[PDB]
Amino acid sequence: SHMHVIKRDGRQERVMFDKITSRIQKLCYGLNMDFVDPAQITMKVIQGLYSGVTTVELDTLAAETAATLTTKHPDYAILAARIAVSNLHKETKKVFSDVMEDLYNYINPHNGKHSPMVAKSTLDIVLANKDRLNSAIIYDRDFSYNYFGFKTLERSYLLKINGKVAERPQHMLMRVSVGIHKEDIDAAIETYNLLSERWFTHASPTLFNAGTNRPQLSSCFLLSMKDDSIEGIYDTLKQCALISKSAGGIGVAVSCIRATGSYIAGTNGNSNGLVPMLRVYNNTARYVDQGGNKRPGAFAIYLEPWHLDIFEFLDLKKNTGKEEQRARDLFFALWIPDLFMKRVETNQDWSLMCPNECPGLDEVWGEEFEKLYASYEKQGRVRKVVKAQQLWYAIIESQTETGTPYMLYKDSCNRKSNQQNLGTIKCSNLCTEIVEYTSKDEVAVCNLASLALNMYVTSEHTYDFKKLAEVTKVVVRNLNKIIDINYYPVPEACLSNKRHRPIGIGVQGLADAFILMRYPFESAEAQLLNKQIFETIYYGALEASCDLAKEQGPYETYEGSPVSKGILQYDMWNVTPTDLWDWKVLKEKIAKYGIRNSLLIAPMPTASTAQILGNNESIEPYTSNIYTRRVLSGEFQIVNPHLLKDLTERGLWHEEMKNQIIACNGSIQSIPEIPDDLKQLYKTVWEISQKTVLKMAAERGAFIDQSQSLNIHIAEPNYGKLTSMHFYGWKQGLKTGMYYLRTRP
Amino acid sequence: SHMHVIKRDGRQERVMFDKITSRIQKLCYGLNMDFVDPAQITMKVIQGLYSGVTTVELDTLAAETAATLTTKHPDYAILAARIAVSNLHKETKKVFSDVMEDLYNYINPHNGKHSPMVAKSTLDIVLANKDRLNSAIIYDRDFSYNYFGFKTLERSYLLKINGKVAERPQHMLMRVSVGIHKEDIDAAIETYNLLSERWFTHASPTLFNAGTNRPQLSSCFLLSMKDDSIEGIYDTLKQCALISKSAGGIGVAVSCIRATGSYIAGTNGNSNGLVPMLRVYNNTARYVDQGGNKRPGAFAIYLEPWHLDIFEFLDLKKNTGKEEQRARDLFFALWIPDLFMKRVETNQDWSLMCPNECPGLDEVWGEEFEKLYASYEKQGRVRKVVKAQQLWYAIIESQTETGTPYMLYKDSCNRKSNQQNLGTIKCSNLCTEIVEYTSKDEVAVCNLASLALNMYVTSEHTYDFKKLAEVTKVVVRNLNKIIDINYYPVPEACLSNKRHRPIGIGVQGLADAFILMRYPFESAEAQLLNKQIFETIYYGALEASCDLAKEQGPYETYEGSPVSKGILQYDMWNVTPTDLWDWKVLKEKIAKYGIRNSLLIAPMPTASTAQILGNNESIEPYTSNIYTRRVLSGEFQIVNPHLLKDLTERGLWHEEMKNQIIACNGSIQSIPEIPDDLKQLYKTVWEISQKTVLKMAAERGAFIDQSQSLNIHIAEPNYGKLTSMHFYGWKQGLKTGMYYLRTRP
Ligand SMILES: Nc1ncnc2c1ncn2[C@H]1C[C@H](O)[C@@H](COP(=O)(O)OP(=O)(O)OP(=O)(O)O)O1
Ligand SMILES: Nc1ncnc2c1ncn2[C@H]1C[C@H](O)[C@@H](COP(=O)(O)OP(=O)(O)OP(=O)(O)O)O1
Ligand SMILES: Nc1ncnc2c1ncn2[C@H]1C[C@H](O)[C@@H](COP(=O)(O)OP(=O)(O)OP(=O)(O)O)O1
Ligand SMILES: Nc1ncnc2c1ncn2[C@H]1C[C@H](O)[C@@H](COP(=O)(O)OP(=O)(O)OP(=O)(O)O)O1
Ligand SMILES: Nc1ccn([C@@H]2O[C@H](COP(=O)(O)OP(=O)(O)O)[C@@H](O)[C@H]2O)c(=O)n1
Ligand SMILES: Nc1ccn([C@@H]2O[C@H](COP(=O)(O)OP(=O)(O)O)[C@@H](O)[C@H]2O)c(=O)n1
Ligand SMILES: [Mg+2]
Ligand SMILES: [Mg+2]
Ligand SMILES: [Mg+2]
Ligand SMILES: [Mg+2]
Repeated sequence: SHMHVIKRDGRQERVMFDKITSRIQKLCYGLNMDFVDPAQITMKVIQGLYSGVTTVELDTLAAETAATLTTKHPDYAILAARIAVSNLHKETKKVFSDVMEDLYNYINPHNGKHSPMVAKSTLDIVLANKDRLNSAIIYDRDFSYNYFGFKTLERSYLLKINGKVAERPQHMLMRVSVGIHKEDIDAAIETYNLLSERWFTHASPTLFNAGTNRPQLSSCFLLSMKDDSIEGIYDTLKQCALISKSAGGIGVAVSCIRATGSYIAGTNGNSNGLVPMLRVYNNTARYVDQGGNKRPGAFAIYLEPWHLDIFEFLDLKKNTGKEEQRARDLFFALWIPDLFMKRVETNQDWSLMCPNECPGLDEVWGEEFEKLYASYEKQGRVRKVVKAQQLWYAIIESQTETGTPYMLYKDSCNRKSNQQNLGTIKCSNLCTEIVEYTSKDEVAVCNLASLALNMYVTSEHTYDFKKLAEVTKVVVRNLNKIIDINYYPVPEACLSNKRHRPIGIGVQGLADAFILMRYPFESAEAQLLNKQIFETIYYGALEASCDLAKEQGPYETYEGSPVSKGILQYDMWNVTPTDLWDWKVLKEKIAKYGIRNSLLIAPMPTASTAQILGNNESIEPYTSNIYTRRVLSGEFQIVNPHLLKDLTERGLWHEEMKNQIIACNGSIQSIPEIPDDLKQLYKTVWEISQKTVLKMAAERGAFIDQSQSLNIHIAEPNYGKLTSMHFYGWKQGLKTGMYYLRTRP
Repeated sequence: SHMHVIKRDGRQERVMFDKITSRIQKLCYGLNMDFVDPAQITMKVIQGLYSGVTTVELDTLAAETAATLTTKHPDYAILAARIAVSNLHKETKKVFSDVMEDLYNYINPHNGKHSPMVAKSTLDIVLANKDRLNSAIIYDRDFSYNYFGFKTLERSYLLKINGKVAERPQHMLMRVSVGIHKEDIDAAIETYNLLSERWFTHASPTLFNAGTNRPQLSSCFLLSMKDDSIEGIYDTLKQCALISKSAGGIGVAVSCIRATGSYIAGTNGNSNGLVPMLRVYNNTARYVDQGGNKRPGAFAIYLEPWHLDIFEFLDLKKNTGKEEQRARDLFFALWIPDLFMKRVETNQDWSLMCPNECPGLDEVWGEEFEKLYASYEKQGRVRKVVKAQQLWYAIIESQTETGTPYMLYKDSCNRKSNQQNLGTIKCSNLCTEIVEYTSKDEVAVCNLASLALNMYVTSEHTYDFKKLAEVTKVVVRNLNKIIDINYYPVPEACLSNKRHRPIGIGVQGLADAFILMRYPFESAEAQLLNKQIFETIYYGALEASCDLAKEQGPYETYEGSPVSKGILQYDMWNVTPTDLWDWKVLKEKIAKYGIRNSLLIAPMPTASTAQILGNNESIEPYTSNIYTRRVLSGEFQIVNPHLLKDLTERGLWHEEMKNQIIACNGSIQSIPEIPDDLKQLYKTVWEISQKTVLKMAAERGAFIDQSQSLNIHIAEPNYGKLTSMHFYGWKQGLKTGMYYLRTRP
């Protein structure tokens, strides 16, 4: 008949338009009514309406229209967040316990199987404790997310039932706290309130599988080859298949595979090298997706540069060429020793050999690698001799073209790690921050936890240090409770992760801490500031693991580590820390009790986590002050809201200032309406000299017991800033030369 | 200095040209000197000579030039064979024993490893018995190969040392007879003389690895999936990797993998189907090569047509489209039941379902499959309904475009096999002749042995039957000795191949037996003839396995088979055999002693084996009377030498008759110089109606206890001859509808 809409109860009515403005103005309380205008939003919604429309599409399109209108006044972000979050909170259930009973009592709607979303012990903990725990949840905190962080949180992370999302966000975060803190409830309420107050957040597989039926909370996996045979290659392929099933990240050390042309004693033939093998890993990276297709399964391939197939390895992730000689859905990385640095330095030659001819090489680092490599370089057992600057030119061609390979430094990582007593660290994970020991028997597993920073900044614009160590103590107790609950997908993972027991802590949003502390990025108080911050994080981490080892005893391989010898991570950098803390009593209690976890700190990139909480990616500056937004039918420009927060107060903001920053791509310094302080507080990273950031990485990574991601931003391809940049990173002592060479077009 | 050639001792001399004609005329004894001309060969050799040439290149180019001059007179084939074979027999050693000591005493020339070419027990058998066995070898038989068969035999099959071939052909065939007949010598000399007199030959992995260090003599491997999980898929991928390492042929039953969109209870997602999985098997088929790169590892993928992904499965081996939706280095095949035949027959509908929804389907054949498929077709549990002639049109589009898929008939194979007591035969091998039971526990392995035919034709033009059964007895004793010596690459292979113990016998060159018996291909004595031949082969095979079971007892699962119930293979076809033999006493001795091997006869294609011995491919007619030859710088036309043998006697051959058959592509029937008998004795297969060949396949395959290859030759794409051809093959009862749709351009 007429234009009827399908009202959410399931019924239909006539189109009465004042229900829209009746609802929006109800959801506009507490905003600037001088620019909050329900009529424009209603008008663009009615531009899209038709007959027979479910009303949840009208609320979705209402929040979408408010998100597109956010450019006119910044309160429409708060409005659009209230529209989407109110749309969800009207939909699903109020009580957490009946949601959990609905998830456990799930039935596959065409197979009849009692196929739960949560394990029965999780439901046991909930139903035994629902009275305190339903009282602990606070739904006032769900209106605190950004809109785009809420849509990113909704599209993939909330547990769905037949396509309809059936979890509020506090149901997910309380589900995580039950999923980790099993027996105890006080830790679940301190962990819940410290969690939902957005102080720290766990990693994404923890948000996937906390308390579910297959609890695989880990996110870091480091695998090396079992053998240089078909059985080793395909058994390693099997382990990468299972681990990439249970939503992990896999970095593979592929150093020990014989090269093209070496003799095969079994079938009297010659090998074809690494290129079809890594092509098999290419199709495996396409087939298995992490979890329920939530993100594609990605593999890192690490190769040391002395291997003979290095040129076809570097020409492998490209765009042109034959298709059968490209494997472009992987991530390639070079695990470079100091000798290739020295031979590129003085234009000498370089010996590409085959690890069947020269066996047992990648397990040897430093001066011993110099002696063994020189002794094989003497005997003439090598196969090819290439001038080192030619291969360096090939590396800069590959990084210039695609950004791959990554570059890590072998002797720097093997020298400055707490797992020296085990052997030689072969590889690292996909995002190049977990530097741990791998073997044929031990497959390295590490857990993650990302602390935010800008929630700690007080109103005095003086940073809070004493809170940060305290939350770090709660985090270390969380991860150390994670390691003993996790279900490892392969049997080699449990022995490594329970013998050595590592954790991982990484912060996100350093640029917001600098803006809210009101310092320039290349100032003196910034370089003092991050140094003091990671002294606080590192100190509180060591105090927390000390207080755990006082209660459960240290890990199984402690005596032999340099921490048992008193050398902490900063002395391996030979940098005495500041007088901000008391390190003597810390080293006394460590010398009397040990520590519980081997490796502690690890700055991860946190793309998706910082996408949720609105912070910037972990430590880098803003890419531009204008950042785009992916909206259906609108992909548009939103300025940095801290910059806009200062501009509305300083008066220089007007109705075309956005258009004034369109034609400069974030560069606010070219405009004549300038207080000449925003040019220091809001430096575009393209307008930031990279070597100051590298010095800041030398200080901060000098207070980190693992590596850290390092997105290199360079506007134009030039070999001097690249070559001097990598050599400068090697001279400062960094464990990671690069993670991406990013060139803006 | 001057033009010096490097004489084979390693020295150098001046170019003296009468050494060439001094040698060729020495190697021309016994030929037609009216057309044997050393001066033309010498002239074209000296066209290629230069300074500093090793003289073995001069003999190689001499045999090559004689091979190109063979068109002028057929004795230059005998000449070129004598040149190449004399070139090899001047080179390597005369004594077999010192060759074997050289192979076992091999050392890798840059690793020092005593890496043998033969096992130490083989050398023990040789050195304990070298006195009789060096006397048994006859080097007069090496001048009996064709030239192109000798070059094909030399480039890949003779065991090389550092690129230089160090085996005479009788060294290889005697190496095979030592490699099979281990303790006994009389069987090695009867097997050697019956072998090197070119009566029968083993399969190609037997020629690869007889008596070597990794004895993997088998050539047929049938694998099904362990599980519909990641562990089953990648464990099956591991087994296909090891088996394709040790030079086997792998056919995989991929029926039991869930389709696109089905729910995954582990990670709450949906599967992507079969297309990326078979893309992973595509790169695995590219990476692992069979043996020492001797032929590329190929996989067969069998799918039953009721699976939901059947359309993307059929559009998968093509040329155009996106690259990520194609897997073209595989071989695809449909395992069709009778219901798709009946629904295509009467234009009805067809139910594409998912084997997670409808479990346990491919293990059910015939009327029970009709009942179970109708019961799932009733409940509405199916997912798609497609008109059957549409999918049949897609099949004819795929076979028309590339020739894949193959077509096998499920109920026909499950009904007419001796392994009915085990369960349901899921799949078959790559070349579609081995129809055996596969399981999660039993991986099917079958050995092969190809008998030639035209060596049996006596001078009376009456075929020898009593010899053929006798050589068949020697063959069955050979293969039954092969099964107990073989080293299976996976542990599931040994249990199947020792419980059920199958063998495989296939003949090659039926067209030569018809020409040497002087009958037309579509005559009456041809259809009588092959029927009598396979009654002889089948009878002698059953008598041989009976006489083995009289001595060792039948296999472990005999009682339950229809042979124990007295029904042989011909009664499953309901065709009483001829009165050529005595079947009553055979069935009495089988009824009193059983048989040793379950399945016996299997016509394989034998591309490479018939390429060696000069026979035609197994049972098909000649593709054309003119067949080309691959020669370096000359790829030219040589007529069928039996046709030429009749033409030089009947006088109609002249110096331009080749040019008269150029413009007709083998069709000798269009020329006016015709005795009108060669038009019957030498029918081009494009000039042969296919349904007579299908009737001949109904008779011959009615006397075969497994399937047989069937190369379908049709000159133009037409749907009536295709559709009526497959339906005609289903009406005759054949186990294999097609193996290739070949269209000449
Ligand atoms: N009769 C209507 N015609 C057109 N749009 C409507 C109508 N009623 C509501 N809408 C719009 C207003 C909102 O933008 C959106 C959702 O309305 P909403 O009131 O929340 O559904 P609902 O009526 O079931 O919720 P509730 O019953 O709790 O009020 O649909
Ligand atoms: N058929 C093959 N095709 C391509 N590569 C192969 C093949 N077989 C082996 N390889 C590669 C895989 C490994 O990188 C390497 C050695 O495999 P492996 O099984 O250890 O050889 P092997 O043990 O039979 O001889 P070796 O003793 O020299 O290692 O050669
Ligand atoms: N001096 C020569 N100059 C050019 N070609 C030669 C010369 N001698 C021989 N040839 C050709 C003739 C043959 O086609 C080919 C091989 O000759 P061949 O006699 O078999 O080498 P060889 O002399 O070492 O063998 P052998 O010592 O047993 O006689 O080279
Ligand atoms: N991450 C993935 N990406 C793509 N396909 C997958 C993935 N995980 C599983 N599959 C496919 C492979 C199999 O065809 C199918 C079932 O695998 P399987 O391990 O049995 O699932 P599961 O056991 O965890 O859940 P279920 O009990 O329903 O099988 O799903
Ligand atoms: N595309 C990606 C990126 C990271 N990761 C894994 O997640 C870890 C940290 O990356 P991250 O914190 O940015 O991942 P998110 O938590 O943001 O999803 C890495 O060590 C990888 O193991 C992944 O599996 N897939
Ligand atoms: N390209 C091929 C052809 C056949 N084969 C295997 O060899 C068996 C018989 O084929 P064939 O007799 O033509 O092989 P050859 O002996 O001629 O080399 C088949 O069952 C396959 O298992 C193979 O592995 N690769
Ligand atoms: Mg309403
Ligand atoms: Mg080996
Ligand atoms: Mg000579
Ligand atoms: Mg499963």
